[PDB]
Amino acid sequence: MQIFVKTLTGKTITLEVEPSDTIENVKAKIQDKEGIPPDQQRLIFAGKQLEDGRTLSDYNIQKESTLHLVLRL
Amino acid sequence: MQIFVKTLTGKTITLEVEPSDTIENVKAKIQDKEGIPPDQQRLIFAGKQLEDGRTLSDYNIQKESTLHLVLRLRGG
Amino acid sequence: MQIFVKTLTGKTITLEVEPSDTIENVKAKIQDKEGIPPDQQRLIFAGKQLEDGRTLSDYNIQKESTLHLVLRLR
Amino acid sequence: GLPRRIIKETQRLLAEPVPGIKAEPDESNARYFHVVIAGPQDSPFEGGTFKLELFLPEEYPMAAPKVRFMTKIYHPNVDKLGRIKLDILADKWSPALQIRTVLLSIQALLSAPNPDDPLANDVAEQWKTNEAQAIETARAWTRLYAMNNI
Amino acid sequence: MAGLPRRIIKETQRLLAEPVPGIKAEPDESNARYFHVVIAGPQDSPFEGGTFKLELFLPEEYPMAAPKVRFMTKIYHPNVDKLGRIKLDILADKWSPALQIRTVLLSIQALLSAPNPDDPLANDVAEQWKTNEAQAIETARAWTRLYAMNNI
Amino acid sequence: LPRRIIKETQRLLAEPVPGIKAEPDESNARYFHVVIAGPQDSPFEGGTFKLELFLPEEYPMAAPKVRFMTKIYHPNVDKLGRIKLDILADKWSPALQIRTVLLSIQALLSAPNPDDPLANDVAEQWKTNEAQAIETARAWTRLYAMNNI
Amino acid sequence: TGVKVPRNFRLLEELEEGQKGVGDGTVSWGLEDDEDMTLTRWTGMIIGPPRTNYENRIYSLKVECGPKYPEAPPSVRFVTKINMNGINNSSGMVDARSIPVLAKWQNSYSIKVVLQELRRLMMSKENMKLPQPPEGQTYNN
Amino acid sequence: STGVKVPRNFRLLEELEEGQKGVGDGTVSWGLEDDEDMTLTRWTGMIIGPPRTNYENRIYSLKVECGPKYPEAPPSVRFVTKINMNGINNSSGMVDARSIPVLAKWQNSYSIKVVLQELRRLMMSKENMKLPQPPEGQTYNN
Amino acid sequence: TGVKVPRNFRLLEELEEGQKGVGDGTVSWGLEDDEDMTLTRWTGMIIGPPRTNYENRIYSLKVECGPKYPEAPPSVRFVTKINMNGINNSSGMVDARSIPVLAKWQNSYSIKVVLQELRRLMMSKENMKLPQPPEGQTYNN
Repeated sequence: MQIFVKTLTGKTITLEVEPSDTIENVKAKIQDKEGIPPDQQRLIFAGKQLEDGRTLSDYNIQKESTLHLVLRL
Repeated sequence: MQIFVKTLTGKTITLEVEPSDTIENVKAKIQDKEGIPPDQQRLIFAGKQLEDGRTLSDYNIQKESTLHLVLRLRGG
Repeated sequence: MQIFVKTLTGKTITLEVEPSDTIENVKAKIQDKEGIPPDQQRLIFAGKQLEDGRTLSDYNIQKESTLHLVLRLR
Repeated sequence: GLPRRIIKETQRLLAEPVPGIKAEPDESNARYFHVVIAGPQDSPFEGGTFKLELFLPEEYPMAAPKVRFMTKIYHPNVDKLGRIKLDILADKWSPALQIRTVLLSIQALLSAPNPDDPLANDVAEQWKTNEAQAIETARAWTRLYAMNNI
Repeated sequence: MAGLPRRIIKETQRLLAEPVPGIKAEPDESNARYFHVVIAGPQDSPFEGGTFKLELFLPEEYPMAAPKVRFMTKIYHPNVDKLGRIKLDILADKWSPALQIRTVLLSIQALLSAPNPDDPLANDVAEQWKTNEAQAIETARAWTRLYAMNNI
Repeated sequence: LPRRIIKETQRLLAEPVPGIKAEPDESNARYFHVVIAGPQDSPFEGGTFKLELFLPEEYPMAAPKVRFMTKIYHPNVDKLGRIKLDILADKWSPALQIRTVLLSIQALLSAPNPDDPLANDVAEQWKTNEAQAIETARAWTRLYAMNNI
Repeated sequence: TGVKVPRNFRLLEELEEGQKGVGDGTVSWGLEDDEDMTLTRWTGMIIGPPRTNYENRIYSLKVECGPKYPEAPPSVRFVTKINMNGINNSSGMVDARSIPVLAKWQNSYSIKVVLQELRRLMMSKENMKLPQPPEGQTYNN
Repeated sequence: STGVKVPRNFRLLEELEEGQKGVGDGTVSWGLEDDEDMTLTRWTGMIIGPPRTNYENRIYSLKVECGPKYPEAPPSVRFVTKINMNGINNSSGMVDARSIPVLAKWQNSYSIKVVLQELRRLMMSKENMKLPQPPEGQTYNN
Repeated sequence: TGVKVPRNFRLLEELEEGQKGVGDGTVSWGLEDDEDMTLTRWTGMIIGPPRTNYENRIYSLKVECGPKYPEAPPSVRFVTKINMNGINNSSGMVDARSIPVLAKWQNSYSIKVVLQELRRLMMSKENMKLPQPPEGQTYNN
């Protein structure tokens, strides 16, 4: 399955994921594509901030959904 | 025979030539000694501008005469 | 026997000498320890300027006395 | 009064300017033109804007126009004082030639330098000896004097 | 009578009437003991082409005391320091009243032609005169061109 | 004038921080002139650095704003003297006081760390060739951080 | 009635606000030197107002903020030549009396409002119909 | 005329050589600013506060300027570290020559040593000894 | 009636004739920098006229041609010392009013004629028999 996360600069990046994957995994999976270390990333979806420990299925993130990436200053 | 051409500077160059030689030949042979490009040269002698196709004997240029060399005023 | 050489810079150097030794010899031995060429050295002892030709015993310079070293500027 | 050739050439040069070249009369001398030439692309002078002066002498068009750079430039045909070595500005001038064609010839000279005739001998020899270092030196000079001087 | 000691008058007169070749020197109109001196860099020296300003003052005890001389043109030389002071034997302990101003000037001019780094003034300049003499002479030529071009 | 600002200013004057000078402006009590001596065993040793400190109107809810006025070679100070340190930004807490801000800037001078870079240009060289960075900082110290008075 | 913000921190506010272009775009301002810790020399620019002789002529200016900024007004000077009441034509310096925001300076003001005031006075009717020099001319010095 | 005059530069090198070699108490001290400036115009001076005063044991730094007419004309003097004193301007630090006797009545026998010693003697004046002195470590601008 | 030659082209004419020894040889002139595209700072030289106290003394001068040259006159300054009416004796600068070609400047004039009239003024009876300083003396600045 593929999902998209948009940073607030205005870019969209596409990742192939599995619902099994944890959010720490997708953060590493963003880092591999954009070089942004996972410690500076914050992922938000459907009015909720995602925790590193839980999974995509925990938040009910289904096929080609879109999350938003806020960068920590 | 040897003849010389005096430039507008006041320098004199002497080259051994023969009546056989064309004025194109005299231009190329002054270039051979002082490097002035042949197309930038104009030769004048006895009230006449010499053309490249003819020879010294046509212009009745005999032993140790002096031609005058006018350079086209190329700024630099 | 040992003698001392005191410069006006404020340092004292000790030389082991013999009474047989000439002042020329003492100058060379301070040069070996302080690098000062003997022609720039002038040695003074008991109100007298020591000359190169004489010996320590000529000047009655005995054990652990002190000479004074003045450096010539030129 | 001014020659009708100078007026019609000035008018045709302002209504239809040469691409990459600005040229305009001085408001106090109509024979005096302020010129700006953009560094041609794919040449060490790209990015730079080069100031030039042009004056139409009293005998124009029988005499060639007088042109010189005012921006310092590294080029085999421009010397320390901005003078230009170009055949049409000297012995190979013809009265049928126009100002716009002189400007075009200077613009082309900027992209096609030729050290066969050296007005600035040191720059021409550097160009023939080590063209790579000559081109990068000219690029450096472009960045020095032809930028931030507009 | 005579304004000041007559030796000063006669030496001033002989220095103006018969000057030393390569050295210009003349009194100040407001101090007769004060002389403005110009020394041309001798040929066969790194200072050739340069003109060097110097000051000379005749102290109150002259000729029993030595004249005071100093450079005012900056110069690269083992016997001249940052402020133009000159280390010269005859200007110090080796002065004798029989010496004359002309010969002091001549010895300074000669000092310009034969620098010798045994004297320890301007220690860095002397030890680089011993270190890379070629670079020392090219430095002295550079300094000659820097400070002595437009001085007079 | 807030009752905290008077009591903090007085204790900064009664017990100054070793190696740091700080005093209010006689025309602005929220405005302080600061001098920080270069810490020992560091590339800035020997230097004395001027800083400005301002306590904004919402202090202590807003952080004090401080900046260098002596130009300094350091990964956390930019060309114009602005300082990058969390305690002056997102990790400011109203329980913090001026004394600890000044102490933290002094500590930053001895432990420069370029992983979070303000002026990334000096910081990436502090990573690439730290030795030449340290001696460049020493040169800048001798240039701008001496001859101060 | 509240307290004042010191000069340098106010100038750093104005510097950061000059770089993130919020607002009209008719005015723009920034540091001249970019590394000048004094924060004294600023460059300003005004775009000519429509419906004027100034229209779409871009003017660049030099603004100097003194030791008493923003309690005292800054000196402003045109570098692109211009004919304007209050604007000297030999220097380009601005007559403070000619500008209300400079004749009646208040520390609530910024460099943005000074430039926006100059553009509004370019839309003033004693200036909009003045004869202007040819574009590209500037005083020297 | 009653004596010989020493021209400027030789006198200034005289004063420099004695400024570096332990002259007198040490309550005053002077030297060149540039140390390589052949003009010999710009000097640095320093005064130790006199006993029994509000200036006491405060080190004051000054800038003394010897012009082309030294020592026939008096030198310019300026405090750089702040001080409260009659004759010393409080925004600049410049010294009023008229307020200082050795500058108001200048004589070519005087030196910068004597000017500094006069400022220190004037710190013991009873109009000056009990002024309020600014906090130590403060300095004027420039 | 005539056409005006702009500054730089006229100065390049004057530069070329200064290097090709046209005329007397009593005067000579050239660029100071040789690479100064401004063409502003010139060096001039006058040989003392015979029958004067100036005779066979080489004088060097500094001539500066301003932005309005040759419609405005050039500034002239002696660097080698000289006693002459119009020449200040502490500085060496020339008083324009005392010299006709500078007091009545005309755009047909050049720096060559400025030097030639200064040499003509050395043979004037108010200047020719003045006391001159020793050869080799010069002002500073």
